[PDB]
Amino acid sequence: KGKQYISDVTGCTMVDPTNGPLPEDNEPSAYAQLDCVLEALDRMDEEHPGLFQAASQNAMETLMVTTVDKLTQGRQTFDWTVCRNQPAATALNTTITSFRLNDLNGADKGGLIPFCQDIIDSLDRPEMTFFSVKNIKKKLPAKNRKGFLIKRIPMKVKDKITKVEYIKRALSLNTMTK
Amino acid sequence: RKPVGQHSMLEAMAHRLRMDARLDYESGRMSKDDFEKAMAHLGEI
Amino acid sequence: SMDTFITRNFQTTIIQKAKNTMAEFSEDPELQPAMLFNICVHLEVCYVISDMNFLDEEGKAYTAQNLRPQYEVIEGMPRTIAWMVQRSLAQEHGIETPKYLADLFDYKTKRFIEVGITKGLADDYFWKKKEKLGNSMELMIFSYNQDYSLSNESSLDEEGKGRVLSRLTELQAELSLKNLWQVLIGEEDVEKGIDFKLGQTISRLRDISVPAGFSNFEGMRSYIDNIDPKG
Amino acid sequence: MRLDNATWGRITFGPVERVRKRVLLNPLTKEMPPDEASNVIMEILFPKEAGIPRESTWIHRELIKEKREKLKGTMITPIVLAYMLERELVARRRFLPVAGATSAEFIEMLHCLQGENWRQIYHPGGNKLTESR
Amino acid sequence: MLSNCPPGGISMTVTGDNTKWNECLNPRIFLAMTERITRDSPIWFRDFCSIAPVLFSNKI
RNA sequence: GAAUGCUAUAAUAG
RNA sequence: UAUACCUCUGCUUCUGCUAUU
RNA sequence: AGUAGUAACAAGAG
Repeated sequence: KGKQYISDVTGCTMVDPTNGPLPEDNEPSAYAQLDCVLEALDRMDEEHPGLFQAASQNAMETLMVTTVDKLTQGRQTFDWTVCRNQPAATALNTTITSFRLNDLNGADKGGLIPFCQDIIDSLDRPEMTFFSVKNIKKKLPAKNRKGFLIKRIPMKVKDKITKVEYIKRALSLNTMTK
Repeated sequence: RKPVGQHSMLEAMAHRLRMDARLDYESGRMSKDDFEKAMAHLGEI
Repeated sequence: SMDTFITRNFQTTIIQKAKNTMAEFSEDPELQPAMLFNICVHLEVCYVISDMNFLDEEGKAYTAQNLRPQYEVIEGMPRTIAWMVQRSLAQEHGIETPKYLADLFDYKTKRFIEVGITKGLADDYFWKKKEKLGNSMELMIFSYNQDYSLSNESSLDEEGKGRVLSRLTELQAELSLKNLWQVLIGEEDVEKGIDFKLGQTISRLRDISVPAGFSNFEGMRSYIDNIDPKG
Repeated sequence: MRLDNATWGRITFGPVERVRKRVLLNPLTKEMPPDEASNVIMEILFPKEAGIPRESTWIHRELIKEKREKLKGTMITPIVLAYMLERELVARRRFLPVAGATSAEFIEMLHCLQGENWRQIYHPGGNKLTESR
Repeated sequence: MLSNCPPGGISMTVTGDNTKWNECLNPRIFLAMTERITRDSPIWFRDFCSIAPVLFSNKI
């Protein structure tokens, strides 16, 4: 019953319930009114004086110190380069390696902030390039009858995706069952 | 403990081994024949 | 300007080593190039002392195929590499590590050397850096007005002492030639605010991530900050 | 050794009001912050890769010297030696239900000290601090 | 909260649970929450915090 | 007569 | 084609966040 | 068949 519109970024069918018509029944509603939230937050701020800025301070000071390796501790993360789940530590690596190809070396600086700058910047890239491995046959000498052996060697190949295709992947969520 | 540095991994490894060798020579752990190879191999980096 | 000046005088080795050293402390090489020159000079002065200084198998100094110098450069090398070298030497020879990072170290003397370039007086600047060290490193201070103030045990030879004074007032003339000497005279001071600017794409996404009855994000920001929704 | 050179009193049945308080799980040789401990551990095992000498180095000079001499004769992996020293320098301080016994050497035996409806007298071994007395 | 009850009155406890919690809570509200909380923070940090909710509001 | 605040691969909880 | 009555595999056939730390 | 239960296994692959 909220505001339905088309996203001019992705072309997706966006629905917005906020500041919507109040419910007429006890069925679940997402139609939360901003003013009522802001008032509730104000009341909280009054009864807990100067906590918001106190927390915002500590949070901000924490960010400055926070390194990138902080992202290498969270089970299975969605990897946009291969469009399947990978271990958190590898998901980061794959993103860092791919970011370098598009001239994004914020991760090298060590802190989380410059890496984060690269993430929101990467959305502005017209095409995003990333490595994806392909196998190659190669003759190798051996104590064989014919005197050789074929073995498959992997080699990184540069794949491209468009501005939108990358954005959607960035905004993507992989689904499972609990 | 987590090693810190925005410089190259190779750079770090080179210097440490260079130092180790220099000190190993002057101390008397490493020989001249070995120290020849040490600095020679490190030169190739 | 200072930006194009350093390209002519100094090599790209000295440039990038100083830029990295300056980057570690999180200060922009281009926005504060006066501080870059200081470190550049600090590095070039240091590298000239250990250019042709070597040691033989017997254990004596000579002027130079062969690889084992008399001095060990510490300034220019990244923090953790520089400290590793400083600790490694101290432990091997058997002396206490200085609390502050050194610039050079003599293999024959077996002591740490602290270098310092100063604008005004050389002798007075020796006593400024005698407060922190005391007797930790053998200081070797130099200034631009052709003045030297070394420690009592000065290993620096008179021939080598000249090369410092040459470059001290070779580039000093080059700074006055192009009328860029006046750039370093002024007091350059500014804090490096951590800015985080949003691009075009993400900004558009934020504008469409707005509750109903809002044109763009700017509208939402002001509304939340300004208006009071009591009752 | 603390369990071995101990003495057990009597078990007693009756109501025990347990209070949930933040207590030390394991007796430390010397207590330090994580960072101070980490640097002390570095000085023992990995002198070269220590970094900037902190004043903390001088404060625990005898501990480092002592430990470095004791662990000198060994063929155990340094990473194991690291975590062992960390275990007896870094404090393990966590919330537990206690009832009249906060001392670590008591806490380590908290399971045998009491329940909700019973209490067992237990005397640890070795030494006990005068401040805790 | 027990003892501070008015004498000669009734203190009651609603053993509660919220159904369709994740399904109903909207990112755009969480964006508002950050903007309110980061009132007196510098402009970069206000914008930093605002991204995570914004991304969720356009999630696929 | 107090403190010292953190970071697991299990399990539970939401 | 076929080798193959052979060879390889037994969470990988998408397993999240947070707290107890 | 059966296990099982809002969708699967009851072998998969070179």
